[PDB]
Formats: sequence, C-alpha cells, structure tokens
Amino acid sequence: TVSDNELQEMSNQGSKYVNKEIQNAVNGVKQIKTLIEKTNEERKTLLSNLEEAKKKKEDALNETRESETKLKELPGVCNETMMALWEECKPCLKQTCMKFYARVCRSGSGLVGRQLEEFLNQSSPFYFWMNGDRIDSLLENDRQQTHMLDVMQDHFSRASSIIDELFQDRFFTREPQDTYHYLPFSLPHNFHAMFQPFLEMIHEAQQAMDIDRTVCREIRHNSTGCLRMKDQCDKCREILSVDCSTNNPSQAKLRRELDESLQVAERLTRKYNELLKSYQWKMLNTSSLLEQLNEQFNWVSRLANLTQGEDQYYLRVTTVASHTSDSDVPSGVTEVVVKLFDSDPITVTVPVEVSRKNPKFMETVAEKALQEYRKKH
Ligand SMILES: *[C@@H]1O[C@H](CO)[C@@H](O[C@@H]2O[C@H](CO)[C@@H](O[C@@H]3O[C@H](CO)[C@@H](O)[C@H](O)[C@@H]3O)[C@H](O)[C@H]2NC(C)=O)[C@H](O)[C@H]1NC(C)=O
Ligand SMILES: *[C@@H]1O[C@H](CO)[C@@H](O[C@@H]2O[C@H](CO)[C@@H](O)[C@H](O)[C@H]2NC(C)=O)[C@H](O)[C@H]1NC(C)=O
Ligand SMILES: *[C@@H]1O[C@H](CO)[C@@H](O)[C@H](O)[C@H]1NC(C)=O
Ligand SMILES: *[C@@H]1O[C@H](CO)[C@@H](O)[C@H](O)[C@H]1NC(C)=O
Ligand SMILES: *[C@@H]1O[C@H](CO)[C@@H](O)[C@H](O)[C@H]1NC(C)=O
Ligand SMILES: *[C@@H]1O[C@H](CO)[C@@H](O)[C@H](O)[C@H]1NC(C)=O
Repeated sequence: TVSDNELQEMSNQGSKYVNKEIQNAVNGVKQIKTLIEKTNEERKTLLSNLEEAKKKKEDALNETRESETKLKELPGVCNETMMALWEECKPCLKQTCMKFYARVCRSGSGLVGRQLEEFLNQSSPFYFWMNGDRIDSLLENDRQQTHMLDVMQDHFSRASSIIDELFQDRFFTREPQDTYHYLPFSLPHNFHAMFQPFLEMIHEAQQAMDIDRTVCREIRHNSTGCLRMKDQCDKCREILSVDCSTNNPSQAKLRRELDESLQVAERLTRKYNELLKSYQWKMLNTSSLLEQLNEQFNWVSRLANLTQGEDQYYLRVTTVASHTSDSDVPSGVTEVVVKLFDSDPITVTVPVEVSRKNPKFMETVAEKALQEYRKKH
C-alpha cells in the first residue's frame, strides 16, 4: 500500500547517499595508505631490532664454535663402554625413527632408516657425547634465518619502493574536500588516466610481496632429523651421561664450556626467530592491506563510471514490504527492493526500528545496497 510518490522520494533520498560513498571511498583509499605506511615504519624498527639481535646471536655462535674446535683437538672417547653403547644406541635410533615416519608421516620408512644407519656409521659416539648434533642443528638454523631475512627483506624493499612511488601522487594527499559535509565531492578530472597506472603499481607491489607435520618434513629432507629422538633410546642418553672427569679432565672441562655457550646461543637464536616471525606478519599485513587498496580503487572507479550519467536515479526503490504483505518476510524487519545503477534488483532488510519514521531509513538502505553491489564485482 506504499504510494508510488513515496517510493520516488525514497529514490531521490537514496540516490544522494551514492555521492557520499564516492567521498567515503576515496577516504578508505587514503586511510589504507596510512596503515600501509604505518606498517612500513614498524617493519623498519623491527629490522633495527633484528640487526642488534643478529650480532648477539653471531657472537654467541663464534664462542660456541670456538669451543667445539678445542674439543676436536682432543677427539678420543674416554670410556670404552661408550664404544659398546654406540652399537646399541645406533640400532635403536634407526627403529624409533622408522617407526615414527611410518606411523605419523608417510611411505619411505625403510629409506629413512637406511640413510640414518649410513650417517651414524660415518659418525662416532664422541660426536654424540659432545652434543655435536645440536651444534650442527643450530648452525644450520642460523643460516636458514639469515636466508629467510635476506629473502623477506629484498621482497619487502622492492614492494616498498613501488608503493612509496605510488603514494607520491597528490591524489593520496588529504584535501579539505574529503571532509565536506554540505558541499559535494568531486574526483579528479583525469581519473580514468590515473586508474590504470595506479592499479598496475599496486599489482606490481602485490607480486613483489608474494613469497607433527614439521618433523616429518625434516626427516624426509635429512635423516639426521631422527636424532631429535635420542631421548627415546636408552644407550644414547647414557653416552651423553658419561663422566670423563676422572679419565680426561681437560675434555670434560671443554665440554662444560661448550654446553654453556650452546645454551646461550640457542636462547639468542630463539629470540631472533621470534623477531623473524614478527617480520613475517608485517609482510602478510602489508599484502593484506595492498589487496584492500586494490578492491578500494576498483570501487572508486566502478562508482565513477556509473555515476557520470544523471539522466535517471542512481538508486531506485521498486518495492517496500513487510511480514504483513509478503509473510515470507521475517517479522521484525521491512524489505526494500532497489535497482542500483539499473542493475539486477537488490533486496535490503532493515529492522522496523530503522524503518518506521526514521530519517536514517534511506541512509541504511543505500549503504546496505551499495555494500551488496560492491560484492557483485
Ligand atoms: C655399520 O657398522 C655396523 C658394525 O657393527 C654394521 O652392523 C653389523 O653388520 C654385520 C653385517 O652387515 C653384522 O654381521 C652379521 O651378524 C649376524 C648376527 O649377529 C650374523 O648372523 C651374520 O652372519 C653376520 O655375522 C653385524 O652383526 C652387525 N653388527 C651390529 C652391531 O649391528 C652395519 O651394517 C654398518 N652399516 C652399514 C650401512 O654398512
Ligand atoms: C664407564 O661407563 C660406565 C657406564 O657408562 C660406568 O658405569 C657406572 O659405574 C658406576 C659406579 O659403579 C655406577 O654407579 C653406574 O650405575 C654405572 N653406570 C652404568 C650405566 O652402568 C663406568 O664407571 C665408566 N668407567 C669409567 C672408568 O669411567
Ligand atoms: C663472529 O663471526 C661472524 C662472521 O665472521 C661476525 O659477523 C661476528 O662479528 C663475529 N663475532 C665476533 C665476536 O668476532
Ligand atoms: C644432513 O646433515 C649432515 C650433518 O648435519 C650433513 O653432513 C649432510 O650433508 C646433510 N644431508 C642433506 C641431504 O642435507
Ligand atoms: C599483522 O601483524 C600482527 C603482528 O605483527 C599479527 O598478529 C597479525 O596476525 C597480522 N595480520 C595479518 C592479516 O597478517
Ligand atoms: C569504469 O568504466 C571505464 C570505461 O568507461 C573502464 O575503463 C573502467 O575499468 C571501469 N571501472 C570498473 C571498476 O568497472
């Protein structure tokens, strides 16, 4: 029973909130620019944290490495029971890792066990006694970290270069027009010739940024991952318990010096990995923000080419209805059918508190309808 004259006034009223979107849209672009530039500075101060943290880690590693070379100058095994535990440690390790890879991981259990037995035969129980596995598994982790930062940093600096060049345009500089509440908003006269350069630069930055199941990957990569399971086997934790204090007191002291430097180096390596993980998030954030910037610029452009025609309503209200009229409508809402930019009719649901005698009725309808329209492309 809604008068056509009212539907027309709703169309007049709703069409004027389309011009507020073009303004809001440009602000969304400029607000995203702020967040990207904010994250960029947070990345830089994080990089300065990594450069301080790298030195401390590196110094701790040279002291650890300086310690293991002095323990290889004295390479003999003190107890001769060690040599007999080695040939009962080795078979046990092979089985516990094979059993793991088959149960937890995948196929190739025997392949892993073979690669391990071969390496353990080219190995000695002294290497175990001096925690030689932990030294190697730390020095390699240190190199993986150095590589990860090298890659991430160079991906980031390229994208940051493309982005800073894009943000040197004055389209992104805040203007008073963005805050006008009574006077209308107007895009630049040459937006069609600014759209494509910008969008491509956002695409180029998105490209630049683009880079237990964990143990299974490692055991597949190198069978030495099995040596994380020394604890499970008895003879091996006994090789590690051997006191050489009576037999070779000089070896025992150097081993205690190494273990000290080892724990420090590991602490500072876990600290570096947490900063690296924080840097990774800044990288993902920036990729997430660039995707928004793309969707926002398209929305501005989409709005721009659709609103240049003033011959008919931007938003035309076709029907208003309630649970009285349709009765398929839910009870506490009214449904407004809308033809936005002469596209397929969009249906909007607004609660009766905003529907009945509310001046923010058509502001709600228009904002909702435009949100749906935006989703459609
Ligand atoms: C790494 O070195 C060890 C040395 O202990 C190799 O294990 C040894 O392998 C030989 C032959 O492969 C075994 O000899 C056989 O023993 C059985 C039962 O004792 C006997 O019936 C056979 O006639 C033969 O004498 C030996 O026992 C075994 N020792 C241990 C402690 O396992 C191992 O094969 C080497 N790894 C590689 C990849 O070569
Ligand atoms: C060689 O190693 C064995 C074990 O690795 C040592 O045996 C230990 O001896 C003490 C003293 O009798 C016992 O209390 C421990 O329980 C033994 N450990 C094990 C695992 O059996 C042995 O003392 C070492 N020999 C030398 C000369 O250091
Ligand atoms: C440890 O060696 C690395 C590589 O040469 C170097 O970066 C670091 O400064 C060294 N630390 C010390 C204390 O010499
Ligand atoms: C596995 O690790 C050992 C020592 O950590 C190394 O000598 C060997 O080359 C590694 N193998 C592979 C395939 O990475
Ligand atoms: C952004 O970074 C923070 C910490 O740097 C992280 O907690 C958050 O998950 C990141 N968000 C995205 C979308 O990557
Ligand atoms: C808007 O229309 C122009 C052509 O008039 C076109 O080049 C541009 O890609 C359109 N933008 C969107 C988001 O559809």
